[PDB]
Amino acid sequence: TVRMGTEGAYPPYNFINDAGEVDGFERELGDELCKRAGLTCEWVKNDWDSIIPNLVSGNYDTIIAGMSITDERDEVIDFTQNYIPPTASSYVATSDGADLSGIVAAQTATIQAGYIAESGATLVEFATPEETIAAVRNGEADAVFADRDYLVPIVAESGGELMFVGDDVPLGGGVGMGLRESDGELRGKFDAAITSMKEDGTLNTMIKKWFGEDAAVY
Ligand SMILES: N[C@@H](CCCC[NH3+])C(=O)O
Ligand code: NA
Repeated sequence: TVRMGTEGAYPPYNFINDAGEVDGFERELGDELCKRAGLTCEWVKNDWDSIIPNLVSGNYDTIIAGMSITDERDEVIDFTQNYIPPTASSYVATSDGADLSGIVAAQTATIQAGYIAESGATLVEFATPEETIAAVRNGEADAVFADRDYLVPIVAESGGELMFVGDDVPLGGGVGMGLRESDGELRGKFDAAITSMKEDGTLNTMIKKWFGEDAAVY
């Protein structure tokens, strides 16, 4: 049994539905990958801040949680190939003239937080994605910098209270599954399953289903 670790707070990638079950793109993907690898799985929810150390300590066996493949994270864990192509990061604000060099909210331990910390903007970090949106809505922050695919439905749901500002920024290597560095054989099973979904078009279909007809595909 493979314990699949996810954040459960990052729609539409992953979330806990009203039944208390893991749901989202990654629920469907993860289940189909395990089916194709011949593995049975069990889903484990873990907060983003500790999702890497808790994989390393053996609380679960994979991270499938919208995590970009990066060299920095490759220092402690190993990634499969990407299962979504690299997509942009974007700024979101309550007005068009928001000061993007002011206070910018980003989720802790993300490439977006890293980009803002290196920038001239003042970074404020929040534990969860929803807290970054709340910080903008309530005026504690000038804007939020986050994954564009996370922000698109949020902007559409806002009834005009939230909007994209500035330009998109490409960050990170595409989303991939994380595993312990001593787990090469399991990682290889997942890699072989991902490749099979790329080859037969089922991954592209899953991506468009969850991210829209215009989503980047393979
Ligand atoms: N893909 C970005 C954002 C992840 C956001 C998780 N709620 C990263 O890996 O840092
Ligand atoms: Na590594």
